[PDB]
Amino acid sequence: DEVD
Amino acid sequence: SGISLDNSYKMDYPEMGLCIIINNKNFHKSTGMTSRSGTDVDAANLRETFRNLKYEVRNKNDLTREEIVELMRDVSKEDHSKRSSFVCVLLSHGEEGIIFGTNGPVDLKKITNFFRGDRCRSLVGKPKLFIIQACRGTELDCGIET
Amino acid sequence: DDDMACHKIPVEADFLYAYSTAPGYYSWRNSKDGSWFIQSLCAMLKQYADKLEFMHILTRVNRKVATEFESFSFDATFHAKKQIPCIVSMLTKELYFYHH
Repeated sequence: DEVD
Repeated sequence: SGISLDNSYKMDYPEMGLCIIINNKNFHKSTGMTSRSGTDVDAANLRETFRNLKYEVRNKNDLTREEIVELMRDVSKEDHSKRSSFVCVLLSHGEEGIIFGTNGPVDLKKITNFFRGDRCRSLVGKPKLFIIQACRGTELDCGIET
Repeated sequence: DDDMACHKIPVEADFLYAYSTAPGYYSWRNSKDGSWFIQSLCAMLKQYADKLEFMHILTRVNRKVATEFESFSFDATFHAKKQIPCIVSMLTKELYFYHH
């Protein structure tokens, strides 16, 4: 999980 | 004929319409923006999904801010008279009101303004759908137990 | 009064913006499975596009993202976080992807  | 109702968009034009997918994965090193790993999974899923809905899908990868604006301008100037609708999907970095080209930002209003009723006559009265996968800021939602 | 009002429509009418996240918020992507929102959107379109009006499909997407996803991170700042998408509709009619 990563934010963008 | 009998009694008529006009509650739904006419979706039986000869074509459903275009589905433009802009998939920005790799960004110019000078921007300081990270690679968006997993976005190719999204673009492929969207391509297949809208293909099954009978949209004319166009996938574009790693567009600069200038290329995004030129693409949108050109698409808005096509003749959409035989098309029921228009779909644009944006997959990129973002902030509130902003989507990133590979070399810098584009205001979302600049993109959507090309399709305003007074600027794209062949889409007047037709649904114009913008699907935006991008951050809108830096807040995090901690949730609550249910 | 102006019965000729119906001769014009607003230039901003008939747009729908399906945002992955609420105003002000990060949007979550998974490097293996794709973004939470697009995963959920494609799943609901495949299941319901021959059955439901578009706003009701997007409401199912809202529920799927809100209930089935929670972040996992080694960084406490980014761990155990949630997301709700945001439907912004200027549409003037119901939208079905199928026709009779």
